[PDB]
Amino acid sequence: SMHNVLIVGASRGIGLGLADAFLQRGAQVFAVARRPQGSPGLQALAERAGERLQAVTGDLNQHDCAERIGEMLGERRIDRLIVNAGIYGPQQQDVAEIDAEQTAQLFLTNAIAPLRLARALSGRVSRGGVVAFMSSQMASLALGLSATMPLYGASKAALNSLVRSWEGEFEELPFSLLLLHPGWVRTEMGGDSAPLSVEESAAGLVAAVEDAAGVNACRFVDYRNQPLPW
Amino acid sequence: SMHNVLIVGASRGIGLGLADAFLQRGAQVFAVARRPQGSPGLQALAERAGERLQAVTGDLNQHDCAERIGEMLGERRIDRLIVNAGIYGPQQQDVAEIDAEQTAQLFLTNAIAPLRLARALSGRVSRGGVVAFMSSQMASLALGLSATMPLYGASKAALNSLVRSWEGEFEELPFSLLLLHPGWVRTEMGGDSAPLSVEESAAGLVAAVEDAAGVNACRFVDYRNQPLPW
Ligand SMILES: NC(=O)c1ccc[n+]([C@@H]2O[C@H](COP(=O)([O-])OP(=O)(O)OC[C@H]3O[C@@H](n4cnc5c(N)ncnc54)[C@H](OP(=O)(O)O)[C@@H]3O)[C@@H](O)[C@H]2O)c1
Ligand SMILES: NC(=O)c1cccnc1
Ligand code: NA
Repeated sequence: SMHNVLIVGASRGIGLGLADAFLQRGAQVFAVARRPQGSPGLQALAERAGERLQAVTGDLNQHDCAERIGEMLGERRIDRLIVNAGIYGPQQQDVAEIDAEQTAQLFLTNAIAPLRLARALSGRVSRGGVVAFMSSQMASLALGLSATMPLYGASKAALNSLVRSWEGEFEELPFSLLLLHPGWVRTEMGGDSAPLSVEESAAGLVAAVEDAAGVNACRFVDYRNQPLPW
Repeated sequence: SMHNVLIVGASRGIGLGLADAFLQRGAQVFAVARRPQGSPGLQALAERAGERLQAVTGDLNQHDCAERIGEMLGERRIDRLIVNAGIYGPQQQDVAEIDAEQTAQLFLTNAIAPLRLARALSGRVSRGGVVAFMSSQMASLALGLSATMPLYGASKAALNSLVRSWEGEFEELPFSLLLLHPGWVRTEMGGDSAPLSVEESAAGLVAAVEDAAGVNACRFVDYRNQPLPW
């Protein structure tokens, strides 16, 4: 079943790493970015993979994102749908200072928009496919690591909650629903202290995604496919 | 020996029931509401309890809320602080339709503002006291029951996250941190429409709050003081 892979937010970082790693496995990759032409990484993947990498212009916060993606896919089904795009929220991560506009941006971008998009595309997802949302270990209540970055963590707890609630709408899950912790990865957000490379993270995430295909389960797992507690 | 109990959001519903229940125990209650004079319930409690119920105008979303509360308390320490923020969010509970203003209102009211207020008042809380936030069963990832009300549920998962993040800022808790599920006073089952009275819910929550005094723990509990999973 691993034919058509859609990565939402693929210009750089983990998302670009995912596009690369799925291409290396022989997938047909639809790589959505806000400004694809401005991504040297995606341009380098297009050079290498040719027509197996299709760059798609799109924006997770735009309500026409699913329609653009569908117009582009035509009748093609999505085997693996990965929502990767995200933000951090205010740099000081201070619940005492975040304002209304920041709050709306943070919870729309990191929690609501992923569900809106995935839901809008869900009828095009192959039965037995995988819909995966990049989450974080900061979303875990039990781990309690969200002190490190409380606003980001809360946004990802909200994401996890909305994915569990979507699961609850189905009498029988038609695809898997994954919440993925990529590890702490050297990206613009992750910074120089992050212990994992994008390449290591993405390799593992690809395996976790593939391990859920055909299982129709909801899992919160890391890049080693190890379960994280809620 | 009369404890000082501050209830933020006390004009109706469980907030009003908590004020009533604490008054019946002999506490000094400060009952904060947006428009106290327009609450017949609070007016009836003021009439019955006299000075032991102080109905205070205040709004968790206003940037002077903590300041006004403090000016009003003077040097009185807060033995029990109960934040009964809560709005449902958009009635359709639809990620495809929620806009920026609604998103800000939902996550500020239900998650961010409660923490902002509690944190600002923290130094006035009695050591060995209790700070409690009204959460919900719908916040629980493990239960996963929030399909009917996904946005409300996600807003309360965000609350639980932010409370856990605050917990992690302390080497040892100076007071308990509770997340409360009040139960369902009304259900969508016609043959089981009213399984719990507000007065029983409030009485139960008071017992749960009192059970945490002096424990200095973080607990997610219902009105029977049963633990809910995260
Ligand atoms: N790095 C880590 O250590 C780490 C740890 C835990 C979880 N995560 C999660 O893993 C995901 C990827 O993390 P990351 O560090 O590689 O990158 P990120 O900073 O979270 O996201 C950056 C990528 O998202 C795109 N993006 C942002 N907003 C977008 C929008 N409205 N529409 C379309 N694309 C948008 C960006 O494209 P532009 O080039 O156009 O900006 C970029 O490709 C995120 O969900 C993040 O929360 C990362
Ligand atoms: N989940 C993580 O460890 C994380 C999230 C965002 C930035 N850095 C690390
Ligand atoms: Na990056």
